[PDB]
Amino acid sequence: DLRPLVPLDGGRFATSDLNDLYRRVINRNNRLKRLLDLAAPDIIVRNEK
Amino acid sequence: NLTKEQHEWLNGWLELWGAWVYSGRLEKRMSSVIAKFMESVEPGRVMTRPMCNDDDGMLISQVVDSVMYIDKKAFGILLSYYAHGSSKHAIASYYHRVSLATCRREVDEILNASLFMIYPVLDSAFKNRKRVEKIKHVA
RNA sequence: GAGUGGUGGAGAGGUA
Repeated sequence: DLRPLVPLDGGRFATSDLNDLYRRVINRNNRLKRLLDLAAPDIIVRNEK
Repeated sequence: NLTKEQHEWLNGWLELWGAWVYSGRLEKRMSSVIAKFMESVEPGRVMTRPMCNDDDGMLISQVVDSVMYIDKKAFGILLSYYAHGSSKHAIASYYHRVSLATCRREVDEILNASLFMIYPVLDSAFKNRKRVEKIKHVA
């Protein structure tokens, strides 16, 4: 509730910046998780790191 | 006692009046954004009760202020019954805790007495009002 | 258990 989500008047949802930043870091953390349990090549896993 | 169609008429009228005067307090349930949009998309058991256009509410508040100045306890129990939604079992226990069956008996007979006092003055206050007519055009 | 959304953010212009 400190990075809140109230939409616009026409139903379109306008967020804060922090939800986008957290979405980016969580998605890339999930992809790094998939590549670590996949045991990817070291160049690929260091690029995702 | 009183006839039952007059009884349900006063039940509906003071229910609407208590629903009107319950939408004015400050310590009230303020919703978030997400609960508001969940309520606007798919409601559950969150429905409300009808109120007035506040002039009818004004005149009935004026008649209960005029006649119910001499009794504090009946005014308090009709407020706490009509605004919050507490049962007579609940307000009987709430008044006995600070017997209980005779307490339930005295709160229902003071409710019956206050309704018997408020009904005919309410009928006269209803019939002696001019309905404001709709808007007209002169040429 | 009883109505309801801009602040958020940008850009432009104005007042003292």
